[PDB]
Amino acid sequence: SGFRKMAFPSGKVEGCMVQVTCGTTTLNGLWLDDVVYCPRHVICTSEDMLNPNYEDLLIRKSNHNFLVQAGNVQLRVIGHSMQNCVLKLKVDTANPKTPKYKFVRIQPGQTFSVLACYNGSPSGVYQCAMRPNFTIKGSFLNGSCGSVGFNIDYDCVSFCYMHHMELPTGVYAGTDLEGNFYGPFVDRQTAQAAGTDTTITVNVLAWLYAAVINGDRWFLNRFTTTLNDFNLVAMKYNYEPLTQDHVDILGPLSAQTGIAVLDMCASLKELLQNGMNGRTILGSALLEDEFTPFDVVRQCSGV
Amino acid sequence: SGFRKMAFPSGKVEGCMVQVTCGTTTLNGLWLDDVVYCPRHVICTSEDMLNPNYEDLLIRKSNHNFLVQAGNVQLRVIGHSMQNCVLKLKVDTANPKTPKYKFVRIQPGQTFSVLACYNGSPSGVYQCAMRPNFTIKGSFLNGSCGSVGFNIDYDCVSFCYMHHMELPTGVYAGTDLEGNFYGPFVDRQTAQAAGTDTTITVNVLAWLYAAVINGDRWFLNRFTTTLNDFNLVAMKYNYEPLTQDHVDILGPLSAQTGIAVLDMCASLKELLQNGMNGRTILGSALLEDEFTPFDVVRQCSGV
Ligand SMILES: *C(=N)[C@H](C[C@@H]1CCNC1=O)NC(=O)[C@@H]1[C@H]2[C@@H](CN1C(=O)[C@@H](NC(=O)C(F)(F)F)C(C)(C)C)C2(C)C
Ligand SMILES: *C(=N)[C@H](C[C@@H]1CCNC1=O)NC(=O)[C@@H]1[C@H]2[C@@H](CN1C(=O)[C@@H](NC(=O)C(F)(F)F)C(C)(C)C)C2(C)C
Repeated sequence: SGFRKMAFPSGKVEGCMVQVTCGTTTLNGLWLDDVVYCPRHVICTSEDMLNPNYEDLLIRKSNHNFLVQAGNVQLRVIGHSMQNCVLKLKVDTANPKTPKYKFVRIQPGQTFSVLACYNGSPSGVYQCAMRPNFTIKGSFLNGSCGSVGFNIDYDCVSFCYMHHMELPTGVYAGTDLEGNFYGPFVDRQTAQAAGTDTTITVNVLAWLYAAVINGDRWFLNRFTTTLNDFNLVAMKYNYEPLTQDHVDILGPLSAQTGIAVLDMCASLKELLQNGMNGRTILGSALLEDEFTPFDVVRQCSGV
Repeated sequence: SGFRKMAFPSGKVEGCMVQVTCGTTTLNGLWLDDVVYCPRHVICTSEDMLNPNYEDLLIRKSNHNFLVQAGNVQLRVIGHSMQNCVLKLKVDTANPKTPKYKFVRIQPGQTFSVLACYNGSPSGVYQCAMRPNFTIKGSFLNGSCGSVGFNIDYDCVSFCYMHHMELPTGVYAGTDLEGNFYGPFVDRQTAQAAGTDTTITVNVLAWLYAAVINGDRWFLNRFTTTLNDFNLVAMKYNYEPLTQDHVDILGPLSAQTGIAVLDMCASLKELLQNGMNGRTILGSALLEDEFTPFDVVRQCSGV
C-alpha cells in the first residue's frame, strides 16, 4: 500500500518540445510532423497584450519573422495559419520523433499529465485536473507559455491542453490544440473571472475507493443512502451532483472492494457533515478530488 | 502563483528501462552502457524469499538462465556479478540511449524523481523523498521491482535509488546502484522494523518560504526566536533538529523573501503549537516536508 499523485512518462512528449521566438516574446511550442503549435500571443509585445487585434498584428508578420529552435536545430518556417488562439507553423522538416498522437478536448473532472517547459526545454512534469470551471491549479511561471498536457494511451499521446495564461488568483487557463479555450477566457490581459469552482464528486469517491484498497478504512460508515439524499447534501458543500453514469464508472471499484457506491456516498455524506476531525486519509487531511476512477484503476491494478 | 509536487522529465530514463526474467520471477532492470542492473532477488522463487542464500542460489545460475528484454530486443548476457543486493549483467550491446550519468547515494531529506515500471515498461513518474528512517511512502505494486529514482542535473542523470521491497506498513526500501540498502534492511521476507520517522524540518521551512512567495502568508507571526528555543520545541513534535547548515541552505530564501530564517522558525513554532485550525497553506492542510530548499528554488525561479 501507498498511493501518490503520478504522471505519465514524458519522454514521448519531450521529443516534441521546441522554442518559438518572434521578436521580444519567446515561448514553447509543440512540433508534430511538419507543423509547430503554440499560443498565438507570441506575436505580441507586452504592450499589445493589453488589448490585441490578433489579425492586424499577425498581418504584419512573415514566416521569416519567426525563429523556431529545437535544442540547436533551426527550422525554416514556410507557412503560418492562426487557428483561434493557437498559431500553426509549417516547417521544412517533419519531426523525426513524432509519436502516434491525437488531439482531444477533455471534460471537467478529467486529469492529464503536464510537461512544463522554459524556452523549448522540459524542466518538469506533473499530473493535474481540469476544474469544473475550466481552470487548473498547477505551477507555471513566465516562459512556461506553450507547455502542454496530455494523456498516454499505451502507445498514443492524446494531447488535450496547451497553456496560455495565468489568472490573478494563481490558476491557469489555456486551449485544446485546435486553439479553443477551455472555459470563458480570452488571450488578453484584462480582469477575467475564474467563476465558482465545485468539487469533482465522482473523483472523491474514486479516491475513497483507493483508500479502502490501501488499508485506510476508518471512515467506513454504519449507514447507507439513496442518490437524491446525497446529491441534496452535495449541493450545500459545492459538490457536483452524481449521475447514474458516475455510478457506472465507479462500478469497477464497487466490484473490487465489494462496496456498493451508495454505501460510500453515505460514508462521504458523514465526512462532509462531520469534517475529518484531525485524522488523515491516505496521509492527506482533506478530500482529494483530482484522481479519476480511471486513474485509481490504472494504479490499483498495474498498467 | 500555484505550486505542486513536480518530477523531473523522465524521457532520459525511459531509454534505460529493460525487463529481466530468470525463471518464474521477472522484474525491471536498468541498462546502462553494456551493463544491466537489477535487484538480486530475481534469482529467487517466492519460496527462497523466506530466507535466501544469495550465493548458493546464484551459484546454480549461468548467463543463459537470464532473459533480458528491451521492448522486443534481446540481449545476450555474457557475465554476471552480484554486488551486494544488486545484480550486474554484462551484455553484447551497449545501450545506444545511455545518457550522461553518475551513481550517487543521497541523504535523508533529499528528494528525487521515480519512474515506476512493470515488466520493462514505464507506467508512471512521481517525485518523492528519502525519509529520515531511510524509507519512502510512494506507490509500488508487484512488478515495479527494479524501478529507479534519480535526479537530473541539466544533462546528467544522477541515479540514487533502485526499488527492492515493501514493508508491512506500505512504505518502501531499496538500494543505491552499488546495491547497498538505504537503511537497516535486507532482501528477505521477514518481519523488519521501519523505525520511528521524523519530519524533515529544513524542507518544511522551505515549503513555507514557497508559500509566502505564492501569496499564502496568513501564518506570518508577530514574533521571532533563537535556534535552541525552536529546536527544543522541534524535539517534542518529532522534527529533525536544525543545524547552521540548514540555515545557510535556506539563506537564498531569506534573501528572496527578505525574511530571516528564525522569523520563519518562529512562525513554525506557533503553527506547531497552535495547529492549523482548519485553514489551508498552499491548499494542503498539513505541513508538507518533501520539498527541499533546492526544490523550492528550482520552481521559484525557472530552471
Ligand atoms: C506565460 N507563461 C504567461 C502566463 C503566466 C505569467 C506568470 N505565470 C504564468 O504562467 N502568459 C501571459 O503573460 C498571460 C497571457 C495574457 C496575460 N497573461 C497573464 O498570465 C496575466 N493574466 C491575465 O491577463 C488574465 F487574463 F488571465 F487575467 C497576468 C496578469 C500576468 C497574471 C497574455 C500575455 C496573452
Ligand atoms: C516487488 N516490487 C516487491 C515489492 C512489493 C510487493 C507489493 N508491492 C511492492 O512494491 N518485492 C518483494 O516481493 C519484496 C522483496 C522481499 C519481500 N518483499 C516484500 O515487499 C514483502 N516485504 C517484506 O518481506 C519486508 F521485509 F519488507 F517486510 C511483502 C510481505 C510482500 C510486503 C522480496 C521478495 C525479496
